[PDB]
Amino acid sequence: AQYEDGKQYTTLEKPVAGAPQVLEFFSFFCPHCYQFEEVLHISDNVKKKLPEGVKMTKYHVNFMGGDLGKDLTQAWAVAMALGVEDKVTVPLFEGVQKTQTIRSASDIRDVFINAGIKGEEYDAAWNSFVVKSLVAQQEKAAADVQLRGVPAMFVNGKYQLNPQGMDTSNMDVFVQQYADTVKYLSEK
Repeated sequence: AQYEDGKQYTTLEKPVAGAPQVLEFFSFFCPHCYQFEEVLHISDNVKKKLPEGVKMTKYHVNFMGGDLGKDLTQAWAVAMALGVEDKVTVPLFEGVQKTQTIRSASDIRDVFINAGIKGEEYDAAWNSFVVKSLVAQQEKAAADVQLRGVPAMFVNGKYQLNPQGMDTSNMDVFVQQYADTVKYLSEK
């Protein structure tokens, strides 16, 4: 058929109970993640095609970048808690990978301050238990899908996107097929 298990996607041996309907994992340290978000716009193209009443969730991972990597997962928790993901995603990627001006937790915070988040607001979030549980949620999600690498995307906690099984030459055919596959999976 058009969409095939083992081709555009794979199926989790061990489906995840109560998972987000569309769950993306990434790292601000991840060069393929930079491409996925800043050049290919995968998240955006997937969301443009999602059915009504399907929300897209995006989590950061710890395993790249040591202390800074964990700082970024905690800052991504701050971003989710404050609801400012669409204001910090681009400058966090560029600061880590383009200008490489993000070297410490303080450098991360600067990105938020510059994006209009009050310092008192960032710091209270940063030190909050709400944010600690959001970090724990992201870590738990990774454990639940038995995550091995980023970027990755899972649908209804049952299916894993398999971009290696898609066409890779028109960047845009690739992106279209990726987004089309997510929509297909969401209705499966």
